[PDB]
Amino acid sequence: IVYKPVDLSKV
Amino acid sequence: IQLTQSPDSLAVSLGERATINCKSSQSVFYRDNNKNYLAWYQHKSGQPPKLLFFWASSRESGVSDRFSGSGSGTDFTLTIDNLQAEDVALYYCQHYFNIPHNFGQGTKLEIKRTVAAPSVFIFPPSDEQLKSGTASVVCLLNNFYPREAKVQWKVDNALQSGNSQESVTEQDSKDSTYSLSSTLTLSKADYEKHKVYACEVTHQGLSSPVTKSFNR
Amino acid sequence: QVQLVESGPEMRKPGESLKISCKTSGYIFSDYWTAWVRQLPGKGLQWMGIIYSGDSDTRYHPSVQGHVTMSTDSSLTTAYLQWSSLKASDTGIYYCARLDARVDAGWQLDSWGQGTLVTVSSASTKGPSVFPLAPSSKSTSGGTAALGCLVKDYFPEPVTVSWNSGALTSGVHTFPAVLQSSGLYSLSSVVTVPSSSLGTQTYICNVNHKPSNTKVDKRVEPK
Ligand SMILES: [Cl-]
Ligand SMILES: [Cl-]
Repeated sequence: IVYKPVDLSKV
Repeated sequence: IQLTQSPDSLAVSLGERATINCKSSQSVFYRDNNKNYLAWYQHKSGQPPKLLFFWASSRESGVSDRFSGSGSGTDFTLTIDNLQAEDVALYYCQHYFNIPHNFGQGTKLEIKRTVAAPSVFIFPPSDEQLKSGTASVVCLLNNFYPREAKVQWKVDNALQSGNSQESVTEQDSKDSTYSLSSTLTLSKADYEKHKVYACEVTHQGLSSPVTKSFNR
Repeated sequence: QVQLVESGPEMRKPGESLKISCKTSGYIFSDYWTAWVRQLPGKGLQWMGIIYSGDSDTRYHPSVQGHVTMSTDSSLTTAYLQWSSLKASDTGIYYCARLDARVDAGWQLDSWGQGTLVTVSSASTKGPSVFPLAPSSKSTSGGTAALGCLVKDYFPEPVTVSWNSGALTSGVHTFPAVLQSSGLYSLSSVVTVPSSSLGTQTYICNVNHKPSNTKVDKRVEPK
């Protein structure tokens, strides 16, 4: 199980 | 994280509610954002995947009012009310919580309509092909439902075997029918030996076998 | 006009190199990623990975990672997908699509490429022969005439077939390709039309098989 989503918002 | 859709295949009638469910092995709902990292896709024949939903429930611009995104945590649901003929497609849920952004296995949506008998046509081989050395007789079953049709080739009333190839279309987006072509391929030498070339078609819509034929 | 446009169908032998393109136009290229999605035969979609232009940040599916490579040229507004040494098993339709890179926005594929059928085989390319399925009395009934073209003996897929340069479209049935015992594909495309207008209308199939450099415009006269 994993709670942090892998962020991909480079902006 | 893996996605298992349910069902794999589904036949639904024009005007009924179609229900496609999606199940996560883990969980794509991040508690801080109050958002489900998950989308839904439609995939018609001869077109790329069109996006239906994202953030589980939020609808894409131009997507039909009849479509609905719903569910949370592990379990999600696509709901197509008042089913139209154009909705014939493969459907895919997809997460983007973590990498890889896996799609589901795929849910095939078939449309159920009334029984339509085929319009059977036959084409003799072209003079261009006969000069090249082969002879291909195309039989064409045009616009029928349901999917299941049989063809039998008969060269001078004698049942052929081992020398024909057929293919069904995908289901149609306007009138929900299937079409089928069959190609009896012979040599020019063998083709010239026999007179009558017939295509006997069986189908649910037809009460008896319909034979479309010609003389060489 | 948010539009991703990939390269046409490609044919290779096992071992050979290949790079396919994904030309992104009509929006700011730095605002998005560009994903790659393999279409599985029958049913399925494998998310291969993603790539961002300004940062050059690659994230792959752990199975396909190492086997394939991504790259982007920011000047052309294009994304790529390289193969150093192709296997026969690599054969398939390969899509590209944009993923939104702005702050607190969803990473979903809203706009997609048309798709490219990459094919890896030691078998020789062969162009089709296009034979007319002419309208006769044995294809005409109920004020409705059936006609078509027979695209026989080709390799690999795809053949694309339009009618009257894309103008004739309603009532067309381009069938799936059958695989012959010889290894070569065969395919028919037909259309139903009015039998009255067969004298005043010209029907031409535009058979187009990019691997053999075969454009054929075949007029289907009545018999
Ligand atoms: Cl069709
Ligand atoms: Cl015309």
